[PDB]
Amino acid sequence: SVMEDTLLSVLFETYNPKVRPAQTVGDKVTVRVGLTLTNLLILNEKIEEMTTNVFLNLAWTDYRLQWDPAAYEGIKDLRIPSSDVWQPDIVLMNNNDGSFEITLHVNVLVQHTGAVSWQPSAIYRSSCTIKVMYFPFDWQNCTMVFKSYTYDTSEVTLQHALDAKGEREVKEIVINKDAFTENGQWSIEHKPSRKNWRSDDPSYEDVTFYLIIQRKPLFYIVYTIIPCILISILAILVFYLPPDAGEKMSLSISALLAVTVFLLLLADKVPETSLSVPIIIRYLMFIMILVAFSVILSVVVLNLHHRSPNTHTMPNWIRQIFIETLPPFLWIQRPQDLKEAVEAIKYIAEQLESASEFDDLKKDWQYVAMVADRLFLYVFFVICSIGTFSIFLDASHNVPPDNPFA
Amino acid sequence: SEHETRLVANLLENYNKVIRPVEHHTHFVDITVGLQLIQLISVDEVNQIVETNVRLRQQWIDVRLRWNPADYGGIKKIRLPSDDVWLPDLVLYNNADGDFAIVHMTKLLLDYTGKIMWTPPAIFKSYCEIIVTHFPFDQQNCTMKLGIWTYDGTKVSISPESDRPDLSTFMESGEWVMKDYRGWKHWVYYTCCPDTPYLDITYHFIMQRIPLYFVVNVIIPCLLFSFLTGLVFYLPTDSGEKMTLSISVLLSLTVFLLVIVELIPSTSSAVPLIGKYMLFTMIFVISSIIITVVVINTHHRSPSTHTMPQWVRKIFIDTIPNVMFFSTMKRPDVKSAIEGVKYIAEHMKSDEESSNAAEEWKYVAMVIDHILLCVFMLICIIGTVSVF
Amino acid sequence: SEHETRLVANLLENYNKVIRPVEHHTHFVDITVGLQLIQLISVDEVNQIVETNVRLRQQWIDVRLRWNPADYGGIKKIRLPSDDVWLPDLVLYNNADGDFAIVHMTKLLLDYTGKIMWTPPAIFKSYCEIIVTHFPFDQQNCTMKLGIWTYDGTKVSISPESDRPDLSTFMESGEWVMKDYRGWKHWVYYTCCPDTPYLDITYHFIMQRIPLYFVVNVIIPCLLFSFLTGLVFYLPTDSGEKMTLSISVLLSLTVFLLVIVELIPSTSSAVPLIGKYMLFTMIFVISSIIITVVVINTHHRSPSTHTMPQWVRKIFIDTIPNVMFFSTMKRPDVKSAIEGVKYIAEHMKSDEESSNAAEEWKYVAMVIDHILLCVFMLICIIGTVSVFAGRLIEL
Amino acid sequence: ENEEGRLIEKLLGDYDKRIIPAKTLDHIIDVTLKLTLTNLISLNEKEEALTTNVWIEIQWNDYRLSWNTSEYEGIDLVRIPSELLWLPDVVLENNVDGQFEVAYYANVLVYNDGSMYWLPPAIYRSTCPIAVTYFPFDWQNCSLVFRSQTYNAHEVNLQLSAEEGEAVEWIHIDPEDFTENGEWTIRHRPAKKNYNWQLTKDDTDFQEIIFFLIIQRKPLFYIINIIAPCVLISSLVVLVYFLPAQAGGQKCTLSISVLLAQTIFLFLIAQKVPETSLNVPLIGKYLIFVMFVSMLIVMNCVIVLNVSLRTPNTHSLSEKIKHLFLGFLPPEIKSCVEACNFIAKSTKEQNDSGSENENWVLIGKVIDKACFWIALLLFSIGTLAIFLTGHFNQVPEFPFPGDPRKYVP
Amino acid sequence: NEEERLINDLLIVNKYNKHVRPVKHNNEVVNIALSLTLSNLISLKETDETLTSNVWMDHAWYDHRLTWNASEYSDISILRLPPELVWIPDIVLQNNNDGQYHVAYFCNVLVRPNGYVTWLPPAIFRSSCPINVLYFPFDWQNCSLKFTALNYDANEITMDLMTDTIDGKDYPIEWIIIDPEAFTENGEWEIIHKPAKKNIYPDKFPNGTNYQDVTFYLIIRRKPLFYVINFITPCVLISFLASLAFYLPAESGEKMSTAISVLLAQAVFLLLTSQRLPETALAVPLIGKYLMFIMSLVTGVIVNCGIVLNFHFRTPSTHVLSTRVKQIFLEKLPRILHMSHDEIKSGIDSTNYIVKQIKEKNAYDEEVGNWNLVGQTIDRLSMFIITPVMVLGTIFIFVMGNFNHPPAKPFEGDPFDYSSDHPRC
Ligand SMILES: *[C@@H]1O[C@H](CO)[C@@H](O)[C@H](O)[C@H]1NC(C)=O
Ligand SMILES: CCCCCCCCC
Repeated sequence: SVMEDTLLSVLFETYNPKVRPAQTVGDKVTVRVGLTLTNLLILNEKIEEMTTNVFLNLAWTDYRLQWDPAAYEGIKDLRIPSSDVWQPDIVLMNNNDGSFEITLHVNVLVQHTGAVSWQPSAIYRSSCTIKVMYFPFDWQNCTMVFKSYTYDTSEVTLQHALDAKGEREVKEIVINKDAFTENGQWSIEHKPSRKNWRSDDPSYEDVTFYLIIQRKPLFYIVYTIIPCILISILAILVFYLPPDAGEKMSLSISALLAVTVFLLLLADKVPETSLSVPIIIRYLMFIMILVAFSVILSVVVLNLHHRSPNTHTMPNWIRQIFIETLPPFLWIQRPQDLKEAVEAIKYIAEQLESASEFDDLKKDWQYVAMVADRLFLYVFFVICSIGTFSIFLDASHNVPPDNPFA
Repeated sequence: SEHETRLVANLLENYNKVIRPVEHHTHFVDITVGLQLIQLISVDEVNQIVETNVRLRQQWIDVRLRWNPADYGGIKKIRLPSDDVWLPDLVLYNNADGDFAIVHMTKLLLDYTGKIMWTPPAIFKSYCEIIVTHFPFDQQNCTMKLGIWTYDGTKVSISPESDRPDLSTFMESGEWVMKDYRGWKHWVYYTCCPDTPYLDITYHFIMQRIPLYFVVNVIIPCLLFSFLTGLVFYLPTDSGEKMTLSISVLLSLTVFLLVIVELIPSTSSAVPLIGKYMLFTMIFVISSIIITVVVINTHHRSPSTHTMPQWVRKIFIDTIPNVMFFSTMKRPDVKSAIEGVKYIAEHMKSDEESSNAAEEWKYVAMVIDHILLCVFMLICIIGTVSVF
Repeated sequence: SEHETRLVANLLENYNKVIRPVEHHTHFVDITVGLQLIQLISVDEVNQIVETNVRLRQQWIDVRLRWNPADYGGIKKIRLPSDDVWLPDLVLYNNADGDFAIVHMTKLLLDYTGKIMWTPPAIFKSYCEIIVTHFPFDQQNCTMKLGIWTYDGTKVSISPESDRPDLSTFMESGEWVMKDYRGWKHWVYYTCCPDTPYLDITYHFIMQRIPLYFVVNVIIPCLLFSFLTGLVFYLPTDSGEKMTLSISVLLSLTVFLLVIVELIPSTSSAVPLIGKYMLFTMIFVISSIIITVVVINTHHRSPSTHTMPQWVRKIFIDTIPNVMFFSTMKRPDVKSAIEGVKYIAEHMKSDEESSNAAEEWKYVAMVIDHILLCVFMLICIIGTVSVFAGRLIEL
Repeated sequence: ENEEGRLIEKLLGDYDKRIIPAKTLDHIIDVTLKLTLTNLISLNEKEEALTTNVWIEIQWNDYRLSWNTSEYEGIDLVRIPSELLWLPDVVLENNVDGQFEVAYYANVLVYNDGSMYWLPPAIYRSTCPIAVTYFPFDWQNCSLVFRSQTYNAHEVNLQLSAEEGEAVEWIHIDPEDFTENGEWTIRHRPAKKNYNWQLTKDDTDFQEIIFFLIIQRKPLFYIINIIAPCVLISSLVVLVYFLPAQAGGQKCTLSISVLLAQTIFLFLIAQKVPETSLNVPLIGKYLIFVMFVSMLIVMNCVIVLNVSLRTPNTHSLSEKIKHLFLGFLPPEIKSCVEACNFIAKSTKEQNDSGSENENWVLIGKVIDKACFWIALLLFSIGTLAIFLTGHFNQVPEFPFPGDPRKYVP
Repeated sequence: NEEERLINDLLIVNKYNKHVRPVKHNNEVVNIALSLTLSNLISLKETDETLTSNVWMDHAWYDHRLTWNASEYSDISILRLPPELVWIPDIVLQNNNDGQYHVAYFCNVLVRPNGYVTWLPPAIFRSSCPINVLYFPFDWQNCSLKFTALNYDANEITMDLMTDTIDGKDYPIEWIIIDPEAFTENGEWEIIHKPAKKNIYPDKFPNGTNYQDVTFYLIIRRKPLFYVINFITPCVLISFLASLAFYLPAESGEKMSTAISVLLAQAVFLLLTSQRLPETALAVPLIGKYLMFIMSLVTGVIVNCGIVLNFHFRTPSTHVLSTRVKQIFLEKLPRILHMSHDEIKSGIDSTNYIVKQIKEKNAYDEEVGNWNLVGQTIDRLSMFIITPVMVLGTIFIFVMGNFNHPPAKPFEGDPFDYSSDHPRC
């Protein structure tokens, strides 16, 4: 309108946007800073970077942009392009890329009392350190630190924002149910805000918004844990197979290779820091070592099973331990022509008797192998069950604190 | 502020930002430069690029921007857009993938005496000569060479603010540890003329990698399969499964070699220790396969077409088995009917002879297996002392 | 030159770059548009996006920029920043994910008669309807549609420079071969009103792929796996390796799935030719495994439980072997002692009978193996030819 | 009071940066180019792009920006931001992306005689079509092509720099500043002015300056970490000829396993070379050869197994085959008596069948021993030949085969 | 050229201010009618949950300042003016990913002598629409483009859907406009519905920028041929190969190899499925459910083959074949399953001993054979129990997946079709 043109011409005749508004030398500008989260896009753990879509609710007072509405047909407020007025260089300090400033420069709203309000939008890529000890059963604590890049506490005073009907300060990230998309991999448990100072430097002050987010591990559970449990079952089973089937090595080595490949195809996802080993990797290493020992003891059992008196002599201690003591505990108890003819028959009989004795000794060796195999079966069933249950119970009891501590 | 509005109006009225801020063209601008490292974004070993997040504090004097506070209500400091005044064109000489100069033209602080302090941010992607010879236990020394581009030392002079870059607010990495860091100023001359120094400041950081991640995710499995390598010599030949185990170990090791090669740069300056040891383990497994194939061939040697040489019998049945202490080795028609019975007896006799020869061959093979197992355990106990 | 400085000052003094260069507002500005393809950067079949490097030559006449050379020291041509004069807003109508208009504001040549020549470079990412029916022996035809975005035919009219693009300085792709290229101008009208045409120029390039990378990286391994698959039927059942070999082939092909999936296009419009070939190979291997399991089961049939049906004996032991030319296959205590000897003799008779029956079962299994070997080699050859030669002949 | 201020105000006042500084109608501006390579960042094969860190030194003469030294207290050199001056739009034409112009627009040094000296640094990514034929023992011939994007040969005359009268026909490399790339070695680095005779002098592409980088790959890493493993694994196939041909010998297991390992190496090589369809890399050819040989060895193992496990039931051992393969290449008493006779007869029959089986096994062993020598010879010859032809892929002696000049400082 | 004089009069003589709303009195509202045209659907990469679309935004409003009497000047009936000279409504896609809120190309605006301004810029938008993987690869997605006006509040500008006329009556355009001639259907997705809505949020206040909204919804259906050919049928066939492990005799020492290989191939297909999906945790995808089911089943098959092998190799020297086992596995189940002078004294003593040894060996062998028969019976029973379970599970899962059509009407509670062929009234 014409009156809007007149008012704008009056307001910006000598107004210099490069000069911070201070009625008197030494005055400070109170700036209210709040955040509204529209979407929590990504939490890339490979680069320790959280991407968010946000609005910044900034408010301050500029004594120069004052007018009397009665003189301008009762215009109570104006929408003025944001580059025409002074604004505090509020930036996200702990960004990962180089983008400090906002992305969308929506125009500010100015009221006749001089109260400037600005709600720019931004796609911010902040940097939060990942605590990789319970991944994927982990909760992260990612912070966004906002402050004026240029002005210090001797020039501006940061404060929290006010609620919709400004009566009390808002000390949280605002979430607008109408415009907010759930991540689907993370759930927001706490979202406080707080002003932080530094003891050594009295010119520092910032407003930090904290996001405590808990991961939903269904994807990892299915796609990594379930196959690993199946592989461990096969590793235990290897000790029920009979050594004569000639398939112990196939089964055990297949399990070992499968679990190793599952470990390899997980560096694409697990974070690359070195302050701890994530619980999933610890479980995979545990299963890998268990299967390797399964391979070793399968080799030992086969070696025992394929012995014979022509090659080995059973020592007393093996007989005492495996033939006598263990089995009850494991419930695994068990004329010249006629002269030539007679000589041939006697030779045949002697050969058969010798073969019988040989076979009895060989069967003793095979029984030792059977008993050792059964013992190993029980031992590894116990070990695998206890270890798996312990690891996943420890993982389960990992929840964010009820008090955000900020 | 009316006072500050008037001050800014007067300061920039007759001010040209293209001209050096000196009171005589013979003098030089003295710029104090300090580098403050905020974060170590990344170290790309394959590409050899170190991405760091930094602030570049620069201080100098511009006598054209001084004012008397008494005339302006007592204002002693202001903030001005860096685009409004003369700025030193400080450039990163060894830039690799980023921006050579500062591109975030933030505001700068100006005193009433003309003292300008300007601390813009930057992402420096500088070239880093990565020495992959002790990977993953390596330490890296790569730098950031900063210098004024178009002005020589007689026009614009740069000096480091302090002996070392500022890491007061450094964010702990989680992949690297800062062992040391220092900055040095270099004068450079040319055969042209010795009265025109060219100055630069090189900052360098010594970074010690934290090896836990690579150890756990790469070395442990490789050691596990290397250990499983020698186990094949305990598997009896009758099980008919030696080749399965040996070849599985071979395949696993080659996969891990693939991982290693795609984890390090392709430079030929030095041979990585991890790669050398992986190649040696691969040779080790190949020898394992060849020798176990020899053992298998011996075990099934047919007594009909092969007769045991005397030296083999002596060595492998008369002397070595005694040496192994801890082992458990050993050391009408009635005439037709009569003729048939005699034939059966003779056939059993010949079969017994052939068998006895076969078990002699099998015993030789088993002895060779024990010898190779002992050799493998000896190599293992030698290896476990190497890490200590 | 002071002459050129004065000329450029005089030309742009009273010049408004937001007005069309026409004497009267009812006229139109005739623009000659030509396309110069410099490089075919890439083709993306999954997203249907063709990325090309081009130069967009444009010529027109600006009446307001005439001058008399005699008054300016004989200067006849100058170069001016394109930002300083009126430009036609040529837009790529079918842009996929690149820039819609020219963003490299280079300089343009201006003659003393007002004739303006402007050749800005561009990176065009165009939407390309990709057909994967004959991949990798596929021929792709897709276009670049150009037109003036905001002006109709009665204000700014565009005409093609030539009948086809210019490939004088066209680099060699190394993955595609330019079979053909042309350009056509279309008028378009709307039910509103027939006195207002809307013009455009479509430049289409017909390309033919060089199918060597895909052959040597996909097709050859498929053939090797197919051959090894049929190789399993010559392996005797006594050697416990039939399932080992066949299953190893199957797992190797399954792993090859990773490579093929990452390489071949991932569209759902139609089944690629190599898609059909790979599905055929998978079914081939699986059928071989099933039949091998059946053969192995047959070879170990025991006479104690199973009795050979008459038809099996008639077919596989009498009929088929005769007509298999290639193979060489064949076509007191004394009483106790006496009673024991008789018992041994009768037991040996029974063992001989059982062994003969089991031996017959083994023979049947071997004959089935021979038949399947021939049939499977024939099927492999026929399937490969049927899948590929049909398209390959058309080339 | 800085006199540079008033000097520069005098110079730039009444100066139009859109006008080429031509004194008269027929004047042609001599634009002089020189290149200083400071770091050969990379050579990406997948996208066929060479990335380098260079300083590009461009010199010309602008008669407008001249002054008299005595009038300005002896000032004979000023620095003016390049955005305020006329520049010859010299750009790198063979750029993969759209980046034509320089990275950092540094100031220009202006001397009192009008000489303009501009030394912008740049990170240039240029197209370098690769010749994979001799990978990894190959050498590459990359080119940086510079030409004016705006002015033709009738307005600007590109040339190479000259110090002390001698033309600088090479890429300048300062030993102190330069850092070797480890993965590559710079063998030749000539420069030359080239003309596109198919065009005329009014086409802006008639003239260009081409700097050449001939780089030889250092292969020690590639050898140690790809070839030696691959060769060692592929040599295992010959071992199948010593395993027994019966259940538990595991001939097929070993053969197929080596084949799969070779396939893995082939894949590894796949994601290291361009997807172009002009040639097959040398290492790729070697891998194809060993895969084919191992397939043949699998076939031979299958045939040997089939031969060895033959029995009188199925196959009849012809006397011809036997000779060829074993002579050239290498009341109550009646019942009791009947029972005894039957036992003897049956035992003898069984033994004869066993003897026939043994003969078949021997034939198999002989075939196996012959095929071992055949396969070992084939594999060794193929490996040695392929890697010897790889090792004799020398870089040419001269940068341009026709010329006799060495093109070095 | 009269256009120069007219534009000078409009923008310079009248002192046009491009930073002031086009309203005579500063309490009225500017009605911006906006519509959307879909040039083509580029991609819907599911891993990052992004929809990349090429659209044309049609804005239309009134500006009383840009009015002129066509006769006073020459008969000029239309003007083209760059958008940097006139007031423009900054309407932004609020739910984007890459930080591109604005249109890509700022074309000229067309101004009519009555003040009507129309602006049709093209844009490339990367919006965020979450993926519902419940029925992947037989799924359909519901993505949204939400446009808001953040520069003015609802009391200053009112967004609306563009209207159109057919026979003298005007109706809103409540759909994304697709030009059938120019539109090329996407390779992987098929558009089913494309509604357009203007949303009010009454719990907010009109003196704010979060009160209005205009949302264009794209409901799309995946064409499941790539995945049916490259993922589903290879996996199904390789899984069915598991059943054959029971038809393989235990003498051929290759049962476990077959079963384990089947399991490993299934693991490969699991890897692919993981690689092709986002990390969400709302539900397990259909193909994921099938893979879990079949992998558990094949693990059971491996365990059962192991048990069969353990039974097959029992011998009288290590185990006792009880009468219960004989009765169960050799009589009942095989029927139910339809399964098919000292010298002469020394000689006499020696021959008696030989006979005794042979008889003992025969008894040993026949008990071994009985154990073998028990093993075969267990094999057959397992095959019968497991094969139908596998087949029925596969069929059930995949038909349930194939019966997942889109709901045939967007906005379930609404009886309107939002089809361009049946405008309201
Ligand atoms: C330069 O200036 C000096 C002194 O101001 C004067 O003598 C001379 O003529 C001028 N011109 C030249 C070319 O030196
Ligand atoms: C006169 C009795 C002869 C028995 C021969 C038994 C042969 C068993 C191998």
